[PDB]
Amino acid sequence: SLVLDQFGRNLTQAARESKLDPVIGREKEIERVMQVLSRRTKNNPVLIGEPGVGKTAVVEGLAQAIVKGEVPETLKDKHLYTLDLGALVAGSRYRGDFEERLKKVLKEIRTRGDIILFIDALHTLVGAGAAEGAIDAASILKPMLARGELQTIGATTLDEYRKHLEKDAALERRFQPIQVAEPSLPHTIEILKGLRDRYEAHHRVSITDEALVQAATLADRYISDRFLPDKAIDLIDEAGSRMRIRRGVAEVDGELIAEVLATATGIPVFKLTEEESSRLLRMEDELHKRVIGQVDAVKALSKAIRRTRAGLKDPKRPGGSFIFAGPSGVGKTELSKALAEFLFGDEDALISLDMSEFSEKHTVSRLFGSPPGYVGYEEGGQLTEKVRRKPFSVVLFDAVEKAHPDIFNSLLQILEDGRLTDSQGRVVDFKNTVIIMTTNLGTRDISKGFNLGFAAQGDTKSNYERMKNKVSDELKQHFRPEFLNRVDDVVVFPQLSQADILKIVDLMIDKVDERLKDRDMGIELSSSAKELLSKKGYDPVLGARPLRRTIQREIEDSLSEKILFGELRPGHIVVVDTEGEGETKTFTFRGEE
Amino acid sequence: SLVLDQFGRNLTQAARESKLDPVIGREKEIERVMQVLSRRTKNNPVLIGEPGVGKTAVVEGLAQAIVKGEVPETLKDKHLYTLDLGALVAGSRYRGDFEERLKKVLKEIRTRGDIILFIDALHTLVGAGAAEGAIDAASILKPMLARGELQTIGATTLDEYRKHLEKDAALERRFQPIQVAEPSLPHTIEILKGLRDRYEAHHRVSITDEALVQAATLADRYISDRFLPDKAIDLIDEAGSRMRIRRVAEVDGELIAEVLATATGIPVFKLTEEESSRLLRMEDELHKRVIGQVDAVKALSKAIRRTRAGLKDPKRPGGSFIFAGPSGVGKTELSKALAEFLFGDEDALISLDMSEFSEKHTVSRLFGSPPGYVGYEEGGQLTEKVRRKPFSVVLFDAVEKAHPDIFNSLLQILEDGRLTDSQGRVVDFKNTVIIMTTNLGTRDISKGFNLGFAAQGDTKSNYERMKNKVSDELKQHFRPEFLNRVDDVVVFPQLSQADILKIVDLMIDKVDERLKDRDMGIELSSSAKELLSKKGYDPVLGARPLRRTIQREIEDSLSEKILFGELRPGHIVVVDTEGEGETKTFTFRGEE
Ligand SMILES: Nc1ncnc2c1ncn2[C@@H]1O[C@H](COP(=O)(O)OP(=O)(O)OP(=O)(O)O)[C@@H](O)[C@H]1O
Ligand SMILES: Nc1ncnc2c1ncn2[C@@H]1O[C@H](COP(=O)(O)OP(=O)(O)OP(=O)(O)O)[C@@H](O)[C@H]1O
Ligand SMILES: Nc1ncnc2c1ncn2[C@@H]1O[C@H](COP(=O)(O)OP(=O)(O)O)[C@@H](O)[C@H]1O
Ligand SMILES: Nc1ncnc2c1ncn2[C@@H]1O[C@H](COP(=O)(O)OP(=O)(O)O)[C@@H](O)[C@H]1O
Ligand SMILES: [Mg+2]
Repeated sequence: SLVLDQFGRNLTQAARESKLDPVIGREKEIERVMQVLSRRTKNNPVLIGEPGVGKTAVVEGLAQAIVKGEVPETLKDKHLYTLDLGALVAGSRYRGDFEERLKKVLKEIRTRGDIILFIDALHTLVGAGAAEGAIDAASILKPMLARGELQTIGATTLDEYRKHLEKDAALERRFQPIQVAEPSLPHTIEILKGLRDRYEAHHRVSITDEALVQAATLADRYISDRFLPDKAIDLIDEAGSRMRIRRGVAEVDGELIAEVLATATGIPVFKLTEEESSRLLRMEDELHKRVIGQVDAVKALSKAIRRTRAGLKDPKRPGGSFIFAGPSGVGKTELSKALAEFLFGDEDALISLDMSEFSEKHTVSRLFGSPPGYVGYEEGGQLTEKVRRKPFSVVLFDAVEKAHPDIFNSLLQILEDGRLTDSQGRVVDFKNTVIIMTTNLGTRDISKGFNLGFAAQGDTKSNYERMKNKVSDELKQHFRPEFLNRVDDVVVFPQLSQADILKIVDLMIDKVDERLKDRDMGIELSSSAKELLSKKGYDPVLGARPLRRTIQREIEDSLSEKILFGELRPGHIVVVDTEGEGETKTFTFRGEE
Repeated sequence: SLVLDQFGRNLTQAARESKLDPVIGREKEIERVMQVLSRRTKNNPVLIGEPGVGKTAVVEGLAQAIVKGEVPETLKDKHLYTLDLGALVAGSRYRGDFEERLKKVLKEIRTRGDIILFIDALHTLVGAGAAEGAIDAASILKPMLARGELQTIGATTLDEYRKHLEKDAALERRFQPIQVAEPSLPHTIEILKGLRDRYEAHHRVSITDEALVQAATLADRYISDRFLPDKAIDLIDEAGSRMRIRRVAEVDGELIAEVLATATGIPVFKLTEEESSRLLRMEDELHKRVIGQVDAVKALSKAIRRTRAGLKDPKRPGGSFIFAGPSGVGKTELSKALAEFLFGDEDALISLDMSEFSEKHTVSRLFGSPPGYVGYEEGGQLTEKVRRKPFSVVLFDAVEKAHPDIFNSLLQILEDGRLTDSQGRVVDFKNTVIIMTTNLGTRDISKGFNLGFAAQGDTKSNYERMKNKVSDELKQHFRPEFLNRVDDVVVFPQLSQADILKIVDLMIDKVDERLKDRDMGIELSSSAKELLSKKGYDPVLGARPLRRTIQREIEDSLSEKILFGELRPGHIVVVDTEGEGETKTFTFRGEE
């Protein structure tokens, strides 16, 4: 076994002292392993599973069973060697030397006879035909496997196995797949409890069950790039290392696990703990902080989302469905961005789609995709692709009233069944998404008093009272009552206020100041300048959106030339004062030390 | 230990003898790696970064912390050595001779039990089997690596690590990645303050703190191929060497700037009074070539001054501009003038055509070959070109004819200036000028005189209405999360009359250069220029037909006269108009 020792590791004597692992809850797969191994022919098991799943745990459990336990005939005292293809290429200046030692080791097995082999992730000795320079030593074992002289067990991943191993007929014929899936939360709890003994033996730690539960929950929630039964081990080992490095027996709690996860990635503690009810209450000010002034809108949205987050509804419909009725330049997009930022921590967690160009018939195809064999099949629909990229996001529908009704049908199954099927055949889930439909229906009379012809002065307070009823009736008459029944809430955006414009301009000015402080520049605005920018930068058919260009045209353009001229030196504060009256008012800059 | 000394080096004794550079501002990295090594599983830490950032520096910091005694138990105080692969490979004529030495070394290090090994470029030790003639000696280390009786620390880059260590699962269960990052400006300044004593002693020179900070800043902002701790130290060494080779020697800001000016060429100047002064009248310089569009160049100048004075956000590049004019009226020439003005030459505007970047897989080769792609060497072109010439202009022609997903990459271009291509290594676009030229801004205006008798005309609302049309068309045709993240959309209308005369002057100057190549010259009267302007004016076709008109009416006659022999070297041709009305013709007189 010298060649085996050079390019592999034996398992039977290692498990004879049993210094590998205590197997937890993997009896059925191991029994199936013996079942497949006992076959006269086709006795080449392969375990398909993700890297997080403990497929090697099954193999070492088999080794432990062979060492001690119930083992049927033709399987007792079978020496099991794991082979690493990354080591077999040792000293391979040219390709032939690889196969020479390959034949030497295989004749070593044939002389040995009582050998069971375990392979690595596979599809590197047989799937090497798609690479340049890699060793394609595939048919090396085919005659010996066909003659039944050698028995081996492999392991792969399901998708890659289907995309390589299902191609060649000989490989798929002489290999029996065995499915290993991700263990659930309780199973990981018993696994952690079983490994806690060895972890406390190695790391001088005292581990509590609540700490293990918190570790598993945090690993499942805040980590998704890895699979379940490894990240808990990583967290507990890192916590043990961090406590031992700090070190007249110490203990670990859930606080240490949360701190470890935060240090790995994420904000320190806080959100990693359980504060949901208090998390919702502090949300109210946060929304009223991001958008300056909605009162009823934010209140209704908050009440709806607090209601829906208290778990009562089954996971068959999305978290929330809202219809934002209001004119442009009010802040519906800003409110949606703020809600997404609070709920998921990312600004880009919003998916914005405009329905003004979805009016005709066939355009709706690009919202789903195309049938196979036609243009635009490689890329799916915008909605389906963007949703399947980010399962936790907020869907936004701009100008819904202009969209063609057919998509509403799919919207129906979005709002009732909570899932959709794309043209590629996959399934996209909308359970964790919140759907918002922005609309401007009924705001034309509110925004513009004159509609077409001879109008009187009228009033402006009745709409201020019954805007919600007006928009509800307008949506009921314009659209199908069933769809309005499916949707959950309606939120109406009233007109802006001058003081709100003052807060907006204050935010823009101090955003400028916090970055211009690098040169130690202070910016001061007079109240006259505030009102002048408010009047110039506001427009009823545009709202507060022209302000971003207005201040840039007014302040930044003059500031740039004033700085570049040299009249202003680092370490000064500029105060803005308006010179003139009415349209002749001009912003002027006064420098102070 | 003869085996260690013959084929490896000692850092603990060297740290005890104090023969290496001091370590400053790397406490977090060393704490992280030394707590990683204490893990029960995956206890073999591997450092992932780029060369010259301080991998050896943090390793020496670990060795120093070990030798000084400010370390805890659980390896307490022991020996950390490094393996020199050059000594191992040398003296091994055959593979059997090579492997028998490695196994002996590993057996000794395992038997002593108080030795921790360090290697550099770990990718070679584990991934040499994909190429012929390279020894992949991982089998020497793999068994006892998996057995947990051998501990090693590795240094590797992110490309090699991603392509070698993430692929194999077996080692991925044993190596823990730790990221090491390039230090900030204060940390680099502290490193230079640490190394100044040694470099002054060796070079017999003196260096000022102002020189240190200026060198760090210029290395940060004017060099992209290298890294801050890797480039500033080398540039300081080169400046000291120049000062010593010139002849107490002292170096100032002028020397520490001129050394880079000589090294990288293209003597771009620092923030100077002349540089700011020329920007206040640069519109006139841009009008020396571009004629007939003052509002567009004024907007461009406003944007450039805003982003140059230090008023625009640092998150954006030097500028993002969308040109959506018709054909043959602007663009291209404007970009050339801007490049010549800004980056002191015409070699800028590396330029790309988007129309051939239409298929999805084409988008692949513009930004790096994916793993498994046949011919992996076929990486990105834009990334490499920008990397090699960071101070150039990027100009994409016909952005309409392009695959949509390429426009995704542009989001990382403007939002961050960072592309971090997989095998393209560092892709930093820093402060560059990005110009997207498209032909979707073409409407019917000159023909448009409205249905009706009418009697009126306005030339003011043109820019605002064209801006509205172009903005609406772009918003309808394309997503807004990229349209909002752009500096400006510079749109200009068709060239107007009374601008043709300057264009005629420029083209006549070019023709005059062509004649002067053969020792000749050309000059025209105002009547000839106005006749050419009248004959070659096309409202919608732009200034292109003017060149054809000159070609038909001017140098065809010149060519036939030269061939006939009437015109000879050392002559000047005078062009006049003869006749009246539409019957005016050109007359050529050759004089000495
Ligand atoms: N109430 C508000 N709170 C914060 N910002 C606002 C508000 N109203 C307008 N803005 C500003 O206006 C710009 C975007 O316009 P806004 O958020 O009003 O659009 P919207 O009304 O949601 O859009 P739509 O035109 O689709 O109705 C941003 O600069 C944003 O800061
Ligand atoms: N305003 C101008 N000033 C100077 N030259 C001009 C001007 N307008 C057009 N030209 C000349 O017209 C020719 C074509 O100009 P240019 O290459 O800039 O056009 P373009 O609009 O970018 O091209 P395309 O036809 O691909 O849209 C050049 O010879 C250029 O010098
Ligand atoms: N049923 C189980 N009982 C005990 N430990 C387990 C079990 N399943 C997984 N593990 C542990 O999870 C860890 C990671 O699984 P591993 O076998 O490395 O997966 P893979 O083989 O895909 O890399 C192993 O070290 C193992 O100890
Ligand atoms: N953070 C740092 N602390 C101490 N020295 C540093 C640091 N960063 C860079 N250096 C110095 O830069 C020089 C080159 O760095 P180098 O060791 O080649 O980096 P790497 O190990 O990443 O290749 C070294 O001599 C080192 O002294
Ligand atoms: Mg052009």
